[PDB]
Amino acid sequence: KTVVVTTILESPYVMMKKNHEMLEGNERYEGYCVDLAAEIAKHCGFKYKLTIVGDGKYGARDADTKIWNGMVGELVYGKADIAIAPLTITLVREEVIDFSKPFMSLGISIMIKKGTPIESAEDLSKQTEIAYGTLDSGSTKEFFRRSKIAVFDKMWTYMRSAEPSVFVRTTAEGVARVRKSKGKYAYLLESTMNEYIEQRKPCDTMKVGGNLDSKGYGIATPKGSSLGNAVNLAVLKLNEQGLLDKLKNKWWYDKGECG
Amino acid sequence: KTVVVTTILESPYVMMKKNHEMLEGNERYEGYCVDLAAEIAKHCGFKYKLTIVGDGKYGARDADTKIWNGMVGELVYGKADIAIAPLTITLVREEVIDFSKPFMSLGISIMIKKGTPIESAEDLSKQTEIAYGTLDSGSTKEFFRRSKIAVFDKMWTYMRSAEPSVFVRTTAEGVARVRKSKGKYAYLLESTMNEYIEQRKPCDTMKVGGNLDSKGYGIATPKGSSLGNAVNLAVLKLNEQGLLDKLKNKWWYDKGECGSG
Repeated sequence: KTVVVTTILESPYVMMKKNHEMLEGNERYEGYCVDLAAEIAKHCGFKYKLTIVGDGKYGARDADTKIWNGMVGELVYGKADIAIAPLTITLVREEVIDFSKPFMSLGISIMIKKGTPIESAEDLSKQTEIAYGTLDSGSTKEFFRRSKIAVFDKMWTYMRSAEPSVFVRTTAEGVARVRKSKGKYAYLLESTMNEYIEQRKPCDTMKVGGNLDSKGYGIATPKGSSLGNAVNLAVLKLNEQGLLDKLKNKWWYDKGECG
Repeated sequence: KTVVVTTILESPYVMMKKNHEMLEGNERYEGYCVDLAAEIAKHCGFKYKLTIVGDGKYGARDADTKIWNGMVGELVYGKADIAIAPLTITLVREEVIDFSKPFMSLGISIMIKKGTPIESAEDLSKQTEIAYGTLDSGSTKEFFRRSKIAVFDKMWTYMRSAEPSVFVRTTAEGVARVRKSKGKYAYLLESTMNEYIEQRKPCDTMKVGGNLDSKGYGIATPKGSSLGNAVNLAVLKLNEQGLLDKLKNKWWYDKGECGSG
């Protein structure tokens, strides 16, 4: 039978093609993860159907109900067979699903509006004229909260008390705030997103400094899945063949708009 | 059970403490992977014995006999329970042992003698005064031989025919050749090693450019091992808690000899 792939609309991983209403099935979608799914399927010998996660979420477990949402929930509750998306390999997720080795690396990075005189986290930590913050939940916030590194501790002590609030409800809000704050806001977010947005019109943002931590996206399957061993080997094979890097260059740089 | 850990003497992962002759067991050794082992064991609730792999090898399958050597051989043939070492996660290895998610990221990188006017692989590819090569038989050479990327193919066309030969028998030789060629040799090698040597006296080398590929070191267990799940979760936990970054900084930079640039 056909493998049900769960994935999520997040550019440039999975995007509606311009004329998606004229198309059907897998042909509606394009992107890094669309291309990656086709290569995984080809290397594992399976037919598949791409579906967009019903609740539009990656995967978190409610602290009160213990219920998983997003793509992880679609795996553990038996709605999909594999998630092929920019889903971070994390301890809490790894406990309930199987992950391939990472297909893309990333880490926390700084996004400024071009012109802003900030080149690093240390620069941010030393000043307050340019506000800076993180998404209001999730791991980037938690990274600062728990850090024992002096620079990041200084940054957390500032962020947690800063007024007006430097936290944002969505990544989209973080990026809009950089763009609409006239050089007075910098936003801490995933390097992959930062690099992507740097290549998008209106070309007014840029990534600065090194990453502050390290993590990876993986393909996820249920524990015991008849697909999991072959999917992981296929990720390694695609990495070694230069295909993962080719796809990253294609979707971030070849299709870039900013020179 | 005492868990048998196979590992390898490679600086700064596992090194002999200077007073090692008076010490015994795990106390003989220090380094990033010694610290990592201790953290893994704590977080999995096991006792362990570090043992240095007898043949001093990481793990490859002999072309003729098809027998695995090194640490991978120790796992495959039933001699050790876990390998805690800078063992790159590769397809051929993943087929025969289990790996944790990577505890350290790395990629092919360029080492120059300070003052060499080279900032990237593209720079190397566009000139002929400065020679450059790789280890003579391993994955970095193969990366170039197999590449369809125009810059790397241009580099491979050059290297395979360069005279005198630009390939070296050992990593130590490649580093020495950088140091002793007055800026006329650059060497392509793992970024982790490149970073480490940049922190070694006489402080005459540096890493330049982005990495040319991405790979990771993993903890390995025999396939189907009952320890694998706990070990993997411990690697992710140690990552999220910042411990892996703390160990890398400690062994590369805190204990570095060349300052911060």
